Amino acid sequence: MDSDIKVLEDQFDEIIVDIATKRKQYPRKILECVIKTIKAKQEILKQYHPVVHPLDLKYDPDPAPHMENLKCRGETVAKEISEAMKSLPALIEQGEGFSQV
Amino acid sequence: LDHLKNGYRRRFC
Amino acid sequence: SVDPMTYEAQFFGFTPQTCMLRIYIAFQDYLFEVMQAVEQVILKKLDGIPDCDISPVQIRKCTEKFLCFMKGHFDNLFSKMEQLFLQLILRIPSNILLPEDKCKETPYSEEDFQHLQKEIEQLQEKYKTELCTKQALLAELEEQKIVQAKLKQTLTFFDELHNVGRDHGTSDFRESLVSLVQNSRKLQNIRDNVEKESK
Amino acid sequence: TISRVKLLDTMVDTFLQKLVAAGSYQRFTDCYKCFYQLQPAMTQQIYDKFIAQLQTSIREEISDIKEEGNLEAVLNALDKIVEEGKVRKEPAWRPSGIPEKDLHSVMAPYFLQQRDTLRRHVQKQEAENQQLADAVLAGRRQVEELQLQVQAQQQAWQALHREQRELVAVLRE
Amino acid sequence: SLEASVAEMKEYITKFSLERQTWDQLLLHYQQEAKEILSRGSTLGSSQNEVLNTKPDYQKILQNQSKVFDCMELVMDELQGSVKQLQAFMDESTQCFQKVS
Repeated sequence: MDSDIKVLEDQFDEIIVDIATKRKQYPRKILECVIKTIKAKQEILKQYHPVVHPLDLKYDPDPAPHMENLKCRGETVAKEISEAMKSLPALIEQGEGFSQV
Repeated sequence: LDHLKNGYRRRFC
Repeated sequence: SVDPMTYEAQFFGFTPQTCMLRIYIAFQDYLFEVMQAVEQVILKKLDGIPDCDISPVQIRKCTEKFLCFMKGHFDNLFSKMEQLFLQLILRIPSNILLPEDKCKETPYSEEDFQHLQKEIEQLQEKYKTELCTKQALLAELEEQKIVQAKLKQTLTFFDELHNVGRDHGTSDFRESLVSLVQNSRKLQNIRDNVEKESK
Repeated sequence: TISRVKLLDTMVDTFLQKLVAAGSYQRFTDCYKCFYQLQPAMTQQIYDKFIAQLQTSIREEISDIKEEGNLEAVLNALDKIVEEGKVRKEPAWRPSGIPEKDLHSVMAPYFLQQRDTLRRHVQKQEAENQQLADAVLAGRRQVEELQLQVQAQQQAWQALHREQRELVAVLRE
Repeated sequence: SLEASVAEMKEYITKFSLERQTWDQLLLHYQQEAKEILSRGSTLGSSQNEVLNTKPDYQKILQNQSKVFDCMELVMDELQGSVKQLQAFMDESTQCFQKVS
């Protein structure tokens, strides 16, 4: 012992004050780092805000080249049945004009 | 003269 | 036994036992200093002897006697004073918590902590889905505008058709048809009467 | 309280009183009888110088280590920390030797504020999504009712077929 | 007992050794984590999933319009046939009713 106990107690003191220094000042430096890394993470999160997926697609329009064509034939049949409704009862009058004498 | 006690262990019974 | 006084360091930064060792070797050295002083002071006054002489080797072991006594009482008294030192000084009362680690006063458990980490990651993922479903809803509504306007276009065509029917005389075809079949039926009847009176 | 410094000066004072209690001058002479029979004024003078320079050398030593690392200031700061810490009386937390646990306890608050910030972001986007989806459902009921009106007037123009069939029936011999 | 005390001391030396090592490892861990996350930035079960999954087919709707117009076209074809069938009868009726002289 003696000299061996002095060397062993010397290194023991060194490790006590060393682990105490760690216990004190390491959480502050580590804390500084993790604060940086947390600000960095929440910062890179907001950069994802432009997700922008297109989606879209469509069957598109097949417009009105022919739409006005069937509406025009609609005008034709409309006027035709109008004047037919106007001219038929006159033929009814010619009809019952011949039914007596 | 010295011959003084050297040691004084820090943490023992 | 074997108290490392880990928490007594980190505050002082040297540990109390080592400090007491330094104080010990200093005190001991000073005691031996004053004893060396008295021996070499009596020896020079001892040269002032005529008539007879008294040997110095005897006075050396004389000082050694008084010094061994002094080391007994000095050593014991320094032990007691040093344990009082370690009790009322150089000690964190174990009741007190250092300002360095105040956050450890209400400690966040390992389980609450891991729970909160998983919550953090899962909320990052939740934010990440909510934003793209925002974009999905918005995209579906912008897409939905188009079919809304196209259906408004077909409805526009039907209203324009009833308009083009309104002009040229026949706004409601069904009525036109029912009257035209009605008077067609009369004309049929009177026509048969006229053809059967025709001979 | 005694400010911890009057305690240490007090206890080293007691230490000297106890050391000077030993070597009570009688203990100095009764072994030093040779030379004590000659000039007992010189013996007491050198003993007095011995005791004085010993106690003042040792007091100058402790006062030297009071100025070593501002030990007066740090023991006074410890006095303050002891005064402010009183009222708890329960054993305070000590470093358990597991760096992960203590690091959890210190890193906890910043992770809590991180959690709450992200959770309120999610809250905002969630409410906006509720509004946006409500609009989407409104729009799909609008397209539904639109197609309902479209097919309605469509069948309105398909209804003429019966009238035409009774026309052809009237016009058939 | 000197043996027991030196034993406890020679166990503490290794315990505090492992703790120091763990502190250094942990600190450099968070350090390089912060470094990599700070150097990284430079170089669907969501809420209301039903609303997202309830998505009526709009393409089929536009297709249904395109065939609605076809149905309408043949509607007017049948109409424009029935009209001819009518005033053909009107023409023969007015002709045979003027044939009465």
